[PDB]
Amino acid sequence: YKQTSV
Amino acid sequence: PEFLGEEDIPREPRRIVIHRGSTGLGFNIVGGEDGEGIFISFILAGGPADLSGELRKGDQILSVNGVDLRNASAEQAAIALKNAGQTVTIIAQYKPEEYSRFEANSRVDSSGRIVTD
Repeated sequence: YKQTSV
Repeated sequence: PEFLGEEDIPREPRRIVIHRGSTGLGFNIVGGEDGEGIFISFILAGGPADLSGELRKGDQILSVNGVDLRNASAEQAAIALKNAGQTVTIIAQYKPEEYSRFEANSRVDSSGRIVTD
């Protein structure tokens, strides 16, 4: 799992 | 009264064009592991994505500026989005069932809305 702001 | 909340959320792909100059798009993405897809998990109040009014949590990002992201990793997806330039053309498709696997205690109701208990 990976979550990022763009 | 005629409530929007009763109406089904469209499940067809849509084109969204965000003009954000040189600031962040204002949303989060999750996924990217083993071609599972890249999904919007959070839209920032007041950010460019919010101001578009055409993206929501549970949308899958199918492509950005013609670049297919259906099978992207999370990092390369983020790179693609961050480097997409001032005008960002997103093809998105609402996939709440797939999305709901990521967020704790979440499910999809009859209208296709994501509910978290």
